[PDB]
Amino acid sequence: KHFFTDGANDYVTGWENTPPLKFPASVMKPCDYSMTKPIPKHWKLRGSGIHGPENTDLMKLVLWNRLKQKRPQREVPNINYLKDSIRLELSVNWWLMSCIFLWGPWLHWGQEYQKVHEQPPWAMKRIDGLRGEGYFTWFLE
Amino acid sequence: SIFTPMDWMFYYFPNYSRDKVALMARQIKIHFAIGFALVFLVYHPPYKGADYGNFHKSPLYWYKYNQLERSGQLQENLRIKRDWFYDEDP
Amino acid sequence: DIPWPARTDWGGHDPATPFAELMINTHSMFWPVAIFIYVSAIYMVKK
Amino acid sequence: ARAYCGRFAFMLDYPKSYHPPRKNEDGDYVDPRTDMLPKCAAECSEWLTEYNACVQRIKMRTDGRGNCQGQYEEFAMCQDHCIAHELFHYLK
Amino acid sequence: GRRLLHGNYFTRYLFGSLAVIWIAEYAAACQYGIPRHRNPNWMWSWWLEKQNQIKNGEIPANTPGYAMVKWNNEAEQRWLKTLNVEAMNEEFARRREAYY
Amino acid sequence: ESADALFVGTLDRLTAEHPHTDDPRFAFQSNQWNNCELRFTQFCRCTRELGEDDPRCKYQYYRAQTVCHEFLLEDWMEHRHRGTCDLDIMPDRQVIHMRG
Amino acid sequence: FYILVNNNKRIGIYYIKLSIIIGILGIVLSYIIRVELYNSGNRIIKYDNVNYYNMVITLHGLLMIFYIIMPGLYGGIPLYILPILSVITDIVLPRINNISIIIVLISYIVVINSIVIEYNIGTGWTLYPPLSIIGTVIVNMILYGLIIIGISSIISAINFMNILIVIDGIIYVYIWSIIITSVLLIISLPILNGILLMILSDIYFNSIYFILNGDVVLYQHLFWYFGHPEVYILILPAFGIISIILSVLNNKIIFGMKSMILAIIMISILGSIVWAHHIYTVGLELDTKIYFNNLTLIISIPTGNKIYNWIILYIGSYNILYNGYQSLIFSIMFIIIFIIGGITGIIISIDIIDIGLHDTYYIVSHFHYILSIGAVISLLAGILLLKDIIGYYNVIIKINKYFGLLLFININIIFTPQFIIGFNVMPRRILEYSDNIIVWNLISSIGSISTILILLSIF
Amino acid sequence: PPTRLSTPLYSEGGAFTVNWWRNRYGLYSRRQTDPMLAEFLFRQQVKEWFYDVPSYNYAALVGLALGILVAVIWRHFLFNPDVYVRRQELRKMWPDRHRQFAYAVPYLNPQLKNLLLPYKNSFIDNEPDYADYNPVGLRPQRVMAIRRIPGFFWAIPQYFFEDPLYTSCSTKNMQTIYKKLGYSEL
Amino acid sequence: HIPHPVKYVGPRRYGRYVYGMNRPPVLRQVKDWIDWTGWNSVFGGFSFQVAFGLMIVSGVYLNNYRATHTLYY
Ligand SMILES: CCCCCCCCCCCCCCCCCC(=O)OC[C@H](COP(=O)([O-])OCC(O)COP(=O)([O-])OC[C@@H](COC(=O)CCCCCCCCCCCCCCCCC)OC(=O)CCCCCCCCCCCCCCCCC)OC(=O)CCCCCCCCCCCCCCCCC
Ligand SMILES: CCCCCCCCCCCCCCCCCC(=O)OC[C@H](COP(=O)([O-])OCC(O)COP(=O)([O-])OC[C@@H](COC(=O)CCCCCCCCCCCCCCCCC)OC(=O)CCCCCCCCCCCCCCCCC)OC(=O)CCCCCCCCCCCCCCCCC
Ligand SMILES: CCCCCCCCCCCCCCCCCC(=O)OC[C@H](COP(=O)([O-])OCC(O)COP(=O)([O-])OC[C@@H](COC(=O)CCCCCCCCCCCCCCCCC)OC(=O)CCCCCCCCCCCCCCCCC)OC(=O)CCCCCCCCCCCCCCCCC
Ligand SMILES: CCCCCCCCCCCCCCCCCC(=O)OC[C@H](COP(=O)([O-])OCC(O)COP(=O)([O-])OC[C@@H](COC(=O)CCCCCCCCCCCCCCCCC)OC(=O)CCCCCCCCCCCCCCCCC)OC(=O)CCCCCCCCCCCCCCCCC
Ligand code: HEA
Ligand code: HEA
Ligand SMILES: CCCCCCCC/C=C\CCCCCCCC(=O)OC[C@H](COP(=O)(O)OCCN)OC(=O)CCCCCCC/C=C/CCCCCCCC
Ligand SMILES: CCCCCCCC/C=C\CCCCCCCC(=O)O[C@H](COC(=O)CCCCCCC/C=C/CCCCCCCC)COP(=O)(O)OCCN
Ligand SMILES: [O-][O-]
Ligand SMILES: [Cu+2]
Ligand SMILES: [K+]
Repeated sequence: KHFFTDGANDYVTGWENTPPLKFPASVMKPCDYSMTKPIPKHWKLRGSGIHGPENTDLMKLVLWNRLKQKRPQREVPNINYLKDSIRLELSVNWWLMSCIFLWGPWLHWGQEYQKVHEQPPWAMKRIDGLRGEGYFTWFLE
Repeated sequence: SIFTPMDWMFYYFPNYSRDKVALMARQIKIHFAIGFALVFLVYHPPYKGADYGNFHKSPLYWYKYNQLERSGQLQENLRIKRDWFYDEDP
Repeated sequence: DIPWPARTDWGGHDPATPFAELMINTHSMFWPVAIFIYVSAIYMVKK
Repeated sequence: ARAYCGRFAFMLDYPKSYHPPRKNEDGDYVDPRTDMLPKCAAECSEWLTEYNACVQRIKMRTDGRGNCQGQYEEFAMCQDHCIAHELFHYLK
Repeated sequence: GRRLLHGNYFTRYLFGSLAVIWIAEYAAACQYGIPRHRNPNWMWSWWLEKQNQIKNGEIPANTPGYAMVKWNNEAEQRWLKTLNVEAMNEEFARRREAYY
Repeated sequence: ESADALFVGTLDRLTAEHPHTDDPRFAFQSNQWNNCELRFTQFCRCTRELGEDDPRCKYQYYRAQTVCHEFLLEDWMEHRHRGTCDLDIMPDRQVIHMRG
Repeated sequence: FYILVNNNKRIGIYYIKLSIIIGILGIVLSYIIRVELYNSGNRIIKYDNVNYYNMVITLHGLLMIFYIIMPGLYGGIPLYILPILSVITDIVLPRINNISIIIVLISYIVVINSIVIEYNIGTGWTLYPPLSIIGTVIVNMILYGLIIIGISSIISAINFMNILIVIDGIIYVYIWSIIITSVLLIISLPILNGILLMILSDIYFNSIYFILNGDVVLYQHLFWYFGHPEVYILILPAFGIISIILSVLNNKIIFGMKSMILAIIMISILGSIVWAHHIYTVGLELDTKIYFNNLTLIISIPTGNKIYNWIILYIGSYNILYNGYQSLIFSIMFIIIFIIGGITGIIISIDIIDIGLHDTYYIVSHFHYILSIGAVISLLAGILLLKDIIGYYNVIIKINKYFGLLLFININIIFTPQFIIGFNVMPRRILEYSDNIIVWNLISSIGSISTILILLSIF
Repeated sequence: PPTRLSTPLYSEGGAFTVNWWRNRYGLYSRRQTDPMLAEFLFRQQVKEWFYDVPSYNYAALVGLALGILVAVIWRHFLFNPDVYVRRQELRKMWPDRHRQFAYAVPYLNPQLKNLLLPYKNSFIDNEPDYADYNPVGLRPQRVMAIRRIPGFFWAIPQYFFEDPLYTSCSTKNMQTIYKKLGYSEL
Repeated sequence: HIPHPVKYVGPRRYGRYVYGMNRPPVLRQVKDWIDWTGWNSVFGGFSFQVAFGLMIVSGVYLNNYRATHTLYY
């Protein structure tokens, strides 16, 4: 996509909130400790407890987001992604084709008819004696 | 909801108001329709509302009307008190 | 008709048309509401 | 077989009150319908303009052929529908 | 890859808005009873009659409108001094012969 | 001699019999500029068909004066006399349909 | 350095300093008016020089709005504390911040130079054509100032909007007020620039938009489409300051924070679609007038919620704390004064009442109570609250009950009579008047001379 | 409002829901850098704004104002005679614009005008029915209302039959007084 | 965004170009290309002109031919 969004289309830094699905959960997992079982009372707080790099998953997320930036080969996306990346380009190109091969022929035909009959082929002929082409977009009359 | 404290809506209709984001959208949509309807159903309709012979007379109207009708006040009230400009100078 | 000295003329004065009376009555109709809004709010401006 | 189709009274908009007919300078009551004719004509202006156009078109005919009855009937039907809604309010 | 707008938003809200505008207009016309027949002509009755006369051949072809009125402005008086409809028709007739 | 005769025939007649009242076509708006232009155009067309001396067109001018201020009429009447009043240009010499 | 500084806090001080300097000229212009209106007949302006009076009122209005109050409330305080209220260090766009204050000064110099060099004529601060486009070159110069001022306003609005990207804390109510004001500028300024260009086109490029067959009312729509959002752009920053002062000086959490925030947002949305209550007397369509009148009244609903939320902030505060501080008094005075100005605004919102009160001194008093008292007092209150942070001294304003009382009494003397004069009736933008309005005009004039004397006591 | 991230938030299907809002809230956010932190900030915003009872009052107001705003804009284009979008009538002189004139009379007689005009007597004290009669017929004949406008009109009696002077000030009585003197026709 | 598979079901490779031998018919190739690159761009790009062209050219019958045969005066 063209526009940059911190959340989804973050191509400036390449940050991703979650790791790839390729890795097994044992190797790396999304940073979610909402389901942690209650801490036993006899356990004592050693670390800060503050959300941050002390948590293993967050540390691995930060590490991966820096070390993923060098890779031997491209990670080829599917054709759906490639289509979306240039959706506007392809559609503008087809719009140009439509102008040349659809609009052009009937616009040329109307002018030729107008030459002979004084008004476009899609207009009611006048009987009021006024001269000239008259309107073009009939449905806006 | 119209003229309704939403705390009452939360309390008496928990399941309906379970999704607050959706609830907020309905609040906007419902009041948008009312405003739209007022213009095109109350104001716009042409050639309507001119039946002045059908003025609504509520029960309070008749209670006061009958009370004055029973006495002479209604006749006295409706009487034209003055229909001449100048008083006669003695 | 014409201004006169040291006159409050609150809401207007000396109407000569039915519409002129309407303008004065409209202001007088809302004037007590304005007082209610002011008094009710100001009474609570305190510690 | 019968004169009218029956309906609920709420469907029938019978006049709630009676307004007496206006009185002429001579002292004779003027027909409520005639007083309402100008108003109902205005409410049917669209059809009236179509009838008015027909009159001008047939006027500019060398031949004597031409009528505007079709447009007039549409205007008349519209005007009478307007009269029906309010006329009985002025009639005892 | 996360989407913010409707998947087909551009076409949806352009054609959709145009459709709603068109349908609303038709409804408005029905409620007010506006005539919907299109006339591309001026409605001046006297002028339309003169144009019909030209078509019938009662009035010579290419005759100007100011040549047919009962009141002429100064500019039209200037043009009437140099107007020769008979000569104009002959010139057009000559052109047709040359073309054919 | 009909109650609705004013509306019948034309909407024009309404203010012809009641010159100082609102015209049905422009009653909805306080601004009466368009009303003045219609009245002036009607006067211009009357003279073309009937001529200035006709009492009908004399009254049509009076109707225009009922809604047109004199400073407007003096300017517009000057243009009409010269032949540059866009309202009074003969239909066959209009350029509205030309070049689009 | 002094001109090269990019520090936002320094630039905030410059905005406050410049507004005071320009304020003197605005006060002088205001003083010229009330001296002339002391009694019927010329007093300090010759009858042959009536054109000067029209320039005085035109500049008084323009300078006070665009050069004094708007920089003070939207440029001065925000540039000082807004990056502090946010957890960020400095403003996002430092270089843009520097050029904005310099642009304001240059436009001021252009305006005052035009007074000295050009012929002095006036067309009101609203610059209604065709009068504005048949004037002399002073009108051309004033247009350049406004366009130049518009550049500074828009770039400053862009600067504040970027705080959303970098803010590292919570968006406080004050921050919301500045953000929404920026949004109003972004949407309203380009419309103003477009119509102002059309005024220049007629003045300087032989355009014919404002002659016959060209609707002059076209200007009024486009101008007021920016005009009314401007008055809401002036006041919304004042609302933010009052919220901070009341909460801080009473040790009470702001009640209904989200209601306050939504009220500000609602006002902006409504304020953008009610501009035509300035055009009631031009002859708009019946349905159009009903719409604007109905929507104009609705603006009171969100504005009322803020008033009540402010009141409960002051209620119940500890008695031991001294309540005579000037900042607290000004904040409380704002609620009392704003209610007066707003209520009179609702009265003149009714279009039929407005028919009698348009272009009268009742409208003058309406917007003076809101701006000349309310906005100034809010700006004063905010500066006083930040006296320790800003660090200015050599004035006696922090604890001065005489200044607060005298200011309140005398400003009310100036503008309360102007409500009465409105029904009498006295038109606005007028130098001479009938002899029977002298008493009320004389009382207001005595009020004006008294207020100026009070200002000398602060030093 | 749950306080534990383990407890899910109920969401409905549609275009304005909790799930719909979650997907788009953090699109431009630099602070939602991981699931735990993202959910915490998302629920923080939802709790602060959507669970605030007074906030719903403003939602109603914006809906009403926008609904009126859209209706008035649309009505002008559809029905106002003076507003032109099609060009057929603009290519003719004023007297020939027959189709446009069809809008005039119906646009002149909206329902609300008929309903509320009879209530002029709540404002005018003398001759409140001075403009009621109009023989032309562009509008209905007006009849004065029998009750005061509801609301703030405590100055006048609740019903006009309670006012001893109401009938004496009617346009009919004043016309009688002045006709008796030959002063004026009305 | 709703994840979904790739809808292209045509041939994925024609083989090495050898002087244009053993390759599909031209019309089939055009169809495959648009399938490969997506019909959504084609419909979106052509939609505007098709709508405008049909509306204008429909007047040849709707506005011109019908009007001549349908004028009650
Ligand atoms: C009838 C036949 C004739 C028709 C003629 C039509 C004429 C149209 C004229 C248009 C002129 C051109 C304008 C656009 C130029 C750029 C085009 C471009 O690059 O497009 C492709 C490209 C596609 O992006 P992509 O990321 O590749 O998307 C991939 C997919 O499409 C999928 O993407 P996705 O869905 O996943 O989302 C990603 C993308 C999706 O976004 C886009 O792609 C945008 C596409 C827009 C195309 C234009 C369509 C028309 C829009 C009309 C909007 C009307 C606003 C309301 C007006 C009210 C009036 C009363 O997001 C962004 O890019 C974010 C951009 C930043 C948006 C900022 C918006 C600020 C204003 C917000 C509203 C303010 C009012 C609030 C009111 C309520 C208050 C309570 O678009 C961009 O990247 C453009 C973004 C930068 C320009 C944004 C301009 C914003 C202007 C805001 C004005 C606000 C004014 C408010 C006041 C108004 C009343 C006073
Ligand atoms: C017995 C009696 C029998 C009688 C039988 C009578 C038979 C009658 C037959 C009538 C048939 C009626 C059919 C009606 C149903 C239609 C069903 C249908 O398919 O509807 C949907 C269909 C298509 O909608 P869709 O399904 O949403 O489209 C699918 C898309 O693929 C969605 O996918 P997407 O969203 O991915 O699409 C691509 C999209 C993806 O988007 C992106 O990539 C993201 C960014 C988007 C934002 C872009 C921002 C700006 C971009 C900047 C670049 C600009 C480049 C160009 C620059 C130009 C510079 C000059 O990008 C774009 O599309 C936009 C970019 C492409 C270039 C844009 C060019 C400018 C467009 C705006 C101006 C348009 C006006 C131009 C006017 C001419 C020139 C002035 O809609 C229509 O076709 C409209 C309906 C039209 C109805 C007309 C009815 C009246 C005419 C009747 C004619 C026959 C009458 C004959 C007489 C009969 C008498 C009896
Ligand atoms: C392809 C073709 C090629 C063609 C090639 C042709 C080339 C043509 C070239 C065209 C460009 C020429 C100009 C180039 C500029 C270069 C800038 C640069 O790089 O400078 C480095 C250079 C560095 O200087 P330095 O060599 O290191 O030495 C500096 C010092 O050593 C110590 O450093 P410092 O920076 O601290 O010292 C500067 C400062 C230090 O002095 C002070 O700051 C004094 C202490 C403050 C006292 C309180 C002042 C009032 C409070 C103001 C609060 C707001 C301040 C806003 C920020 C400052 C705005 C200026 O003093 C000044 O510069 C004057 C300050 C003026 C402050 C004005 C405040 C408002 C006055 C209100 C007047 C009210 C009465 C109305 C009537 C009169 C209207 C004019 O910049 C400066 O420091 C000097 C800038 C001087 C240029 C200023 C030009 C202003 C023009 C105004 C418009 C006048 C037009 C109308 C005339 C009407 C007359 C009545
Ligand atoms: C049939 C059609 C269907 C169409 C469907 C279309 C679907 C579209 C889906 C759109 C989904 C949007 C998703 C994104 C949500 C926003 C997220 C966001 O901004 O992230 C922060 C993001 C920064 O990332 P961050 O680090 O996460 O931020 C942390 C916070 O700063 C730290 O703050 P905190 O943590 O303390 O608080 C968090 C939050 C605190 O704030 C919130 O959470 C606000 C939540 C409510 C937002 C409004 C949602 C919509 C409500 C319903 C409205 C319906 C109206 C219906 C009308 C219908 C009429 C027909 O902060 C923010 O949101 C900050 C940004 C606020 C910007 C506001 C700008 C003014 C707009 C007006 C306000 C909304 C009023 C709504 C109506 C009120 C009356 C009921 O912001 C930016 O990137 C800032 C960019 C600034 C660009 C400014 C220039 C843009 C161009 C301006 C053009 C003119 C605009 C005219 C506007 C007129 C307004 C009246
Ligand atoms: C900061 C400046 C400011 C502010 C906030 C306002 C706020 C308002 N203004 Fe004002 N206004 C001006 C500055 C301002 N105005 C100026 C400068 C002019 C003249 C421009 C010129 O002509 O040169 C002007 C002109 C002006 C006019 C006349 C325009 C004309 O015809 O010339 C009107 C008419 O309604 C008006 C209305 C309002 C309203 C309804 C509000 C509302 O925002 C007020 C709402 C506030 C309250 C109502 C009080 C608080 C609420 C309560 C106490 C409880 C609820 C109350 C009720 C329901 C009644 N303003
Ligand atoms: C912010 C805007 C503002 C301010 C402060 C004032 C302040 C004052 N104004 Fe006003 N005035 C307008 C904006 C303002 N005015 C506008 C927009 C018009 C309409 C213009 C037009 O007609 O076109 C107008 C019109 C106007 C007129 C009508 C002119 C006419 O129609 O003929 C009069 C008449 O007396 C007047 C008087 C005053 C007086 C006596 C003061 C003050 O003296 C009141 C008391 C104030 C003080 C004694 C000074 C206090 C100090 C400051 C205000 C500066 C503070 C600075 C900082 C804190 C940085 N003003
Ligand atoms: C501004 C003129 C531009 C001309 C552009 C020409 C191209 C046309 C296509 C693009 C523009 C869309 C309009 C198409 C209209 C098609 C049908 C048509 O001709 O309608 C004409 C008809 C009136 O024409 P007349 O008959 O001459 O007038 C009668 C008395 N008033 O026009 C209309 O009513 C439609 C015009 C307005 C359409 C736009 C929508 C209107 C409502 C806008 C509401 C805005 C507020 C916010 C909305 C929020 C929505 C989520
Ligand atoms: C890609 C982004 C594109 C964005 C484009 C945005 C376009 C709009 C920008 C703002 C300008 C609005 C257009 C100006 C409308 C002026 C209309 C006007 O003045 O008409 C009035 C009548 O208008 C009305 O009835 C008033 C309607 C109010 C229109 C307001 C439109 C703009 C509102 C913008 C507000 C900010 C955005 C809000 C968004 C949603 C908030 C929840 C005049 O009437 P009369 O003189 O009596 O004439 C009638 C017939 N002779
Ligand atoms: O402007 O209020
Ligand atoms: Cu305003
Ligand atoms: K004087």
